[PDB]
Amino acid sequence: MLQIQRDAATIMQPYFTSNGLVTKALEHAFQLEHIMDLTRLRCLGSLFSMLHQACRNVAQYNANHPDFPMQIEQLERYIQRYLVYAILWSLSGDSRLKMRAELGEYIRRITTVPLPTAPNIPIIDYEVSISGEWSPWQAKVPQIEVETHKVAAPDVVVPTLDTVRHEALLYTWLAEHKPLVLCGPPGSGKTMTLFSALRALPDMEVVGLNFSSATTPELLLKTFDHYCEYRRTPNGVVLAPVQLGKWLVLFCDEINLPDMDKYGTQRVISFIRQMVEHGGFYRTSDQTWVKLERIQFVGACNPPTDPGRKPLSHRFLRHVPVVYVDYPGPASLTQIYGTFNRAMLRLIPSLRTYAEPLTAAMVEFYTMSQERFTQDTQPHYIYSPREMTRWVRGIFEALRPLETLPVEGLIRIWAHEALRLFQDRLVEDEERRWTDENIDTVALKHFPNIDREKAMSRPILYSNWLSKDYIPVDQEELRDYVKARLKVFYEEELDVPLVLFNEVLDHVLRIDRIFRQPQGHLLLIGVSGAGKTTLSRFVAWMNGLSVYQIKVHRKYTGEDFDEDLRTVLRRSGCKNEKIAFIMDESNVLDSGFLERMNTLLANGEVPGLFEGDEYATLMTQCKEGAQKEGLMLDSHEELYKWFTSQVIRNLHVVFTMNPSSEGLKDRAATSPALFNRCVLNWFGDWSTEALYQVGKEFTSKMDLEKPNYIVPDYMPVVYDKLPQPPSHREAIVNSCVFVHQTLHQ
Amino acid sequence: RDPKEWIPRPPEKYALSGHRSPVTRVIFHPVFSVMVSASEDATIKVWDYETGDFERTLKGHTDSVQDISFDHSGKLLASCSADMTIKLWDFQGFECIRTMHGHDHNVSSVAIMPNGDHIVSASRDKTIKMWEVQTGYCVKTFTGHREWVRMVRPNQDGTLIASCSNDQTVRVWVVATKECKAELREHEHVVECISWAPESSYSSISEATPGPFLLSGSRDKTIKMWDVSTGMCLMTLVGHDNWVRGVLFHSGGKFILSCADDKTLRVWDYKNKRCMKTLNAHEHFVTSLDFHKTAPYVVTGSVDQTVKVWECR
Amino acid sequence: TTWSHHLQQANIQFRTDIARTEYLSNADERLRWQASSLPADDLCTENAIMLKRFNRYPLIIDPSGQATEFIMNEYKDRKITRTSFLDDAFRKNLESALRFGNPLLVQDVESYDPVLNPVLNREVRRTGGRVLITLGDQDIDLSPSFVIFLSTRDPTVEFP
Ligand SMILES: Nc1ncnc2c1ncn2[C@@H]1O[C@H](COP(=O)(O)OP(=O)(O)O)[C@@H](O)[C@H]1O
Ligand SMILES: Nc1ncnc2c1ncn2[C@@H]1O[C@H](COP(=O)(O)OP(=O)(O)O)[C@@H](O)[C@H]1O
Repeated sequence: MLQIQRDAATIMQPYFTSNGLVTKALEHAFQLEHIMDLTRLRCLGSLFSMLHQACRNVAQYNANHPDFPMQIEQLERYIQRYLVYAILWSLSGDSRLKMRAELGEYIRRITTVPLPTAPNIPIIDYEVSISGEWSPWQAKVPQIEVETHKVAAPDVVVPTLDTVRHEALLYTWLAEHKPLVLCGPPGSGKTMTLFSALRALPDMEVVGLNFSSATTPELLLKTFDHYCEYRRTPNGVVLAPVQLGKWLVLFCDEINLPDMDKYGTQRVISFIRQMVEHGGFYRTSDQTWVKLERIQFVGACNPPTDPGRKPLSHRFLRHVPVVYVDYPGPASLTQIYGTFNRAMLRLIPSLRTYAEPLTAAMVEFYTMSQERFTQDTQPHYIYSPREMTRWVRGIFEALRPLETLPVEGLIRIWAHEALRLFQDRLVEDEERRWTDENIDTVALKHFPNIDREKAMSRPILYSNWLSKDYIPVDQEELRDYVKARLKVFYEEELDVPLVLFNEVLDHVLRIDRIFRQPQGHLLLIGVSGAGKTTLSRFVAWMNGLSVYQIKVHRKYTGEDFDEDLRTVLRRSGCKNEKIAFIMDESNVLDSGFLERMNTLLANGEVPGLFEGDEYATLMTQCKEGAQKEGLMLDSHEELYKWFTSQVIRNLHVVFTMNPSSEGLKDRAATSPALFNRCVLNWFGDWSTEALYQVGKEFTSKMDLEKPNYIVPDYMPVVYDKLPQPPSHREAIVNSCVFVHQTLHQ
Repeated sequence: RDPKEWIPRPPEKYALSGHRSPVTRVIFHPVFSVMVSASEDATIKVWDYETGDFERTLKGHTDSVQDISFDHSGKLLASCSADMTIKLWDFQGFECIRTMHGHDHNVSSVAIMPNGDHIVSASRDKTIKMWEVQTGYCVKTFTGHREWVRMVRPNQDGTLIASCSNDQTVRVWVVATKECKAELREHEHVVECISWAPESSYSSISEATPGPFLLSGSRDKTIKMWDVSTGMCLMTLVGHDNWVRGVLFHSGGKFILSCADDKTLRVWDYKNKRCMKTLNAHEHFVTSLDFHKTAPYVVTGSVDQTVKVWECR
Repeated sequence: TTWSHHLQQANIQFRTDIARTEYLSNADERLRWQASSLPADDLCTENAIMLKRFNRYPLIIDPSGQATEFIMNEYKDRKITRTSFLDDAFRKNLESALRFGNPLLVQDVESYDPVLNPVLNREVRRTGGRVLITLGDQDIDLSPSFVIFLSTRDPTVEFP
């Protein structure tokens, strides 16, 4: 190892001294602009680590070829190209595609090093193999197909150019235990890339952490307490994972998010910088230096230009390389979801010729919806490939047991899923009509000679209550069924009468659709008194979900919330009962409430929540529950894993809050899980249409008909689609709607 | 034809109407040819099937009647309502025998074993109570459920009773050991209807897979049968389109009878793991049904205040 | 005026030559109110009409203190136990009122606690002929003749 290190050093010596190549490349990369501010030491340390991994690669090749070791000529040809590759991925890894292309063409212009001959293929699209030649990544990525069982599973990762390049980068970083940051927009694929890289290393265990705005180092201390232990050594106190021989990697998803103090500092970031540079942290229990044996880090963050994020300190960025993952774009997303649609459209063999136009329509609609609803208009108007993954998963779940479906039905389920993913979060009627019209015109453009009236209609509702299959339903029969179910429901849980209308039908269908899937958390935005809690309670009762209310009152400290969470998690994981954790914004008092909600909604487990004899009680209860279920568990790690999996499988959290022009932004800053792991349903205030139907239904059982009624010539109308000529009851319910509107005015 | 192969065919032989509230349970008298139904209008209605005519009015309850049960002779009738009362009726007198109290909530179910020495009932007060026929006293109360018990049904000899709750679990009990034999936590929703296999069905179930054999029907649109000896799901039957509220075994032991919330009644072949005939029962939802051991007649309660009498062939 | 203009525009005739105090309150009940320390103003009489014909339990923003005395004088035959939200002996008085079916008046609603949300929302369970409501950790039967009034002495208070 020392000999091959010396040979590599002697062959890369002419490229380092004075100007050479690295100095000019660095001074050009400084002129280039990046996502994060580029300190020279960060990229230099990144380049040094990648060259060390090159030496390790040569050593492993020598081990794999014991008869013929590494020849000096092939070694020099390999190093002379790995140096260019590493310089490119070090000085351009945190920038955009066009800027890394500019750095590549500048390097090609300036260097006297052999390079592949390509009129337009960038040097960044190449790999220096161990044989010493340039192997393109396009030959490395295959045109694979996935089975119908895993169509949109969280673990399936179809490979692309950017995917395999970031795979190689993350393997190179994690092979020598160096912290790294996966910066990029939400939904870009950073945690998917990290998990797919970690599953190629069987010697590492991943820990998921989600930072909030009110993040303190006590969260990392609790994680270290839960997943590691303190061991006394003659050289000091050493913190090591309990899993012997396994390297623990901590995944922090919101590095940029913790609030910067008034003096420009972040306590968690300074803590991480201290334990990265010095290799340890001070324990406040007895003021003793605690050293880390096998603890590495990986970070994820949105770009600092995002409204809720803060730039990182250069002293922390010095040790930590950052790579910028961008959105896949149209030309890659087309095959990324083309393989998924060709895999899923095998259950119905008569639709296999429509997978390519289906993918084209989905990509076109997603791109043309991305451009309009920017984050400037609303804080939750973020669109990501996570929405397309949920789209194909929903179409697969609707097409799974159906076994027979025409093209009109396929485009109609496409339109319904598009509505559910691109209308629930929307606010205004104008933009809702925009989405509806654009869905219609996209279907018209990409699906010619089809039955438009049969494919597209007004209600487009789908229930699984009238039938086991996920069939479309009609509004009148659905309303009759909901009437009968409410008549049954009044005598069991809540004896409060309700009036039903189309908005209520849509809301209960959406809430049932989100309750049916695992790990389904709601976020209902609307004015108080709109019936969100009652509708959620009715749907949870009809789906067989227990409803939990924390019953907040005076002097509600954090301990009461913690014991409520302990009871909810215990009954949801050990007793194995479906529970609908419904709680309003008024139930939130302190920042610890929202921190625990962030952790539970993100990972499904709260580290440090069960400490002391309650942890032993939880372990005994989980062992008893595993015995009752019929699968044996020993130790404590797999018991905790099974309990966590049960919590994801069972627990559903419903969050209700009033809309606000600053409260929503503050909530998004202080809890990203509410806007990431929860679907945002914007109930809003009751529309004039809803008020009109409520008034017309409620004022129907009393005598209000005058046969001699004169139609006014001016006819002041505030509810659109009013029948002409209106009757007396029509006029008075329109007057009631006008009265409500003038109170608003 | 032979009693083994009595199957219902459309349409219905009789169309009865006149109730002012949805029908809960319609069951067969064991001796004489008189129909009787229980509804939620605080009364019990009496009809006929060989002529399809009104017979007599029984008005003793004050709140919504939930369940009714018969003895072996048919001379005793036990009914339960929402007034936390238990009322007894007779066939030889057609009057009120006794009025009992002690339940803390609505009494969901009552059951009379063929011995007839005492009447067991299940209520919504998280308890199961059995009361004697000579004194009307709750000598022993079965407890151990956490939600309201929906239906209770013992076996043919009364040596082992079973009950269903909302804990996705059916519990079997013994009138001597006073403790649960086995807990059966396999369903995913509320269990509503429980049936017991006759003596003729034991060999059929054994050759399809001793006894006794237990079948449980739940709201999860699935029907499964269970065995006391092994405590394991024998086979899973899937295909009921909506919520299942009533199940019953065939007297021949080869088929089953069940009703669903989709306004249909279906007959299933557990040998072929598939149904063989589906009929549109009523214009609205249905609740329960029953089958006669000898007479070729089958009825089905409903919600639209209509009871339809079907002749098997 | 806006509602009357709209109803005139929509050709729905309404009695213009009437007072909203006189059409809603009878002479005998007006005399009873004036005997029970109510001010003779038409605004105060309209407030009394609202306090009589309420459906949701009302909140009284009365800095002068006369409306509290008017409430205690109007509901004088029925016992009223005056208490405050911040008082430690408030929940016990609430359960006593819920059990015994007598009107209750609570002041200082700026210190509002969400324990009264099931009561204000009428989240009630029907046990046949028995009416049941559950708040906190105890189950209490609800009498039909129970009314609760919230009082305030600060006008410039912001309510969620
Ligand atoms: N190349 C790809 N192949 C398959 N799925 C992809 C690809 N790129 C993105 N995805 C989808 O995007 C999602 C990744 O988003 P995620 O990494 O969770 O973003 P963030 O970590 O910023 O929240 C995954 O659910 C995945 O299905
Ligand atoms: N569609 C409706 N018909 C009748 N009453 C309704 C309807 N929607 C809401 N309500 C009334 O409004 C109240 C809303 O209560 P809740 O849902 O707890 O508050 P929020 O609407 O803020 O979630 C209910 O008590 C109910 O009586």
